[PDB]
This record gives sequence, structure tokens and C-alpha cells, in this order.
Amino acid sequence: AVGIGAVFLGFLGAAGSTMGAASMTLTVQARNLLSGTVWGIKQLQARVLAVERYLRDQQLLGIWGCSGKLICCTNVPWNSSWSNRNLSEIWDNMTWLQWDKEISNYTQIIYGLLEESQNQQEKNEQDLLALD
Amino acid sequence: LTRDGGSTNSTTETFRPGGGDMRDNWRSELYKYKVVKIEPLGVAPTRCKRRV
Repeated sequence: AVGIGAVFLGFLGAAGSTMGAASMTLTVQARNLLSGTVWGIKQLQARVLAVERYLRDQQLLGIWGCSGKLICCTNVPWNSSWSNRNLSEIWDNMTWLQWDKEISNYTQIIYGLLEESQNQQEKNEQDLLALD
Repeated sequence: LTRDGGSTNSTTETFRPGGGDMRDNWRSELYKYKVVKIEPLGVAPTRCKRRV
């Protein structure tokens, strides 16, 4: 069937390519994140720094709508005043490294928007199952 | 300061300085702080019910 197809790369392998092709593989970029006489203190503080970072990320993802989905969607509409880009060009033109410098200004606000949105949705569905 | 242990019906109450421990100097400054531990996950009754 397949004579020669693109198999898979290492973690950060796709990161030069476009975001549409890079979104096919996330599990590789996710798995290489946890694990694979004064010096023991340096190794132990390295390991606990690693698990501290990963647990912070898991909690920050948990307080939004999606705990463990690894791909989410939500109910906050995109304001075009941040990005001013077409839909047709971003998924077939740019990389994430290219993307991050463009969206670097508008951060730390979108997170709070997600927080408030998830909070209001939870209290409204709470009221729904309250009258249920 | 330190009061003298005066029995036997005397109206005066003398006082004297006494150093003693080194702990009292820190107790002069930590007289305003206790340390408490957070506990999440309370539980309370209300009128809602989870659907199947």
C-alpha cells in the first residue's frame, strides 16, 4: 500500500512545518515531558521542578472547560482586533514559532476570559440541574 | 520584670529585672502570628441531582 510515506518524527520534529500538519501529532510532544554526594540534591530539585511545572499546567487546564481532552473548543468568540489575519492563510502558511511573536501582546487576558466563561457556564448548568 | 514572691501581709510589691531565657526576646516580636493550614473540599446539601 504505502511505498514511502511520512512516518513520524521526534518530539519537536514537525515544529518547522505549518500548524495544520503539526496538529496531526501532539502525543509525541506530550509524552516526552515527564521522565524521558551533593549532586543528589540538584537532581532531586530538578525532578521536583519538572513535576511542579507539569502539575501547574494540568491544573490551569483543569479550571477551563476541558480537563483531559487534549483538544478543546469553547464559547469565547475570537476578536479580530488581536490578530487581523485571514483564516485561509494561518493554517497553511505559518508556524507556531512564527505565531507566538504575533500573539505575544494579547495574553493573560484570554485566560481570565476562559475562567469567567467556564465559571458562568458551570453555575448556569448547576441551576439547570437544580431545577432538574 | 519579675515579681518577688512576697507572703506575710505586705502591701508593697517590689519588682526586679531578670534575664533568664533567650526565648522571651523573640516572644516580644512573635506575639502577633499563628500559622494555619488550608483545607479544601467541603460538602453541603442542596437541591440538585446528577442525571444518568
